[PDB]
Amino acid sequence: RQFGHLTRVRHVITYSLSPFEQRAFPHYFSKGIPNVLRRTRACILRVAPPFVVFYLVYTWGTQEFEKSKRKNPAA
Amino acid sequence: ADLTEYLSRHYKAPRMVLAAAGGLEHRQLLDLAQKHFSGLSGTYDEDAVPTLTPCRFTGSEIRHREDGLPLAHVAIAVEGPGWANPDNV
Repeated sequence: RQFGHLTRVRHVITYSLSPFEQRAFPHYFSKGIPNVLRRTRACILRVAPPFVVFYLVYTWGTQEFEKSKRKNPAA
Repeated sequence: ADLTEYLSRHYKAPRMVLAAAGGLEHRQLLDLAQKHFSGLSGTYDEDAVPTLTPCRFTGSEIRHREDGLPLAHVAIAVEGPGWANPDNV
């Protein structure tokens, strides 16, 4: 698969500008931070709820380990 | 209306040039130009003079993909030299 026998495409026009004339960082503090906020809100409902389950498991494991370590009779 | 305004705004006497070449005399063409083209125009309407502002060679690309064609056409172009400089030569 080299470059030129891929597909058959009509009806398409691509416009693009030189890399020199458009600037390096177009509004990198006025678009990118609301953009990554939208990215974060679109993912943490499907990523975050397992890891808090793991954090609870970690706390429970260390806590029950020390409680099975400690004994307390009375005589 | 718009054709009227275009005709009145551009087809004006100081920017038109009567050129002839061949078996004729510059006497005779000056005579016939004085007989016909005199009283043509020369005054703009509401002082609305068009003027060439300089333009910007941006530098970019457009590709129009249409695979239902037998051959492919490519053009690539760079900056303008203008007219006056010997860089044209």
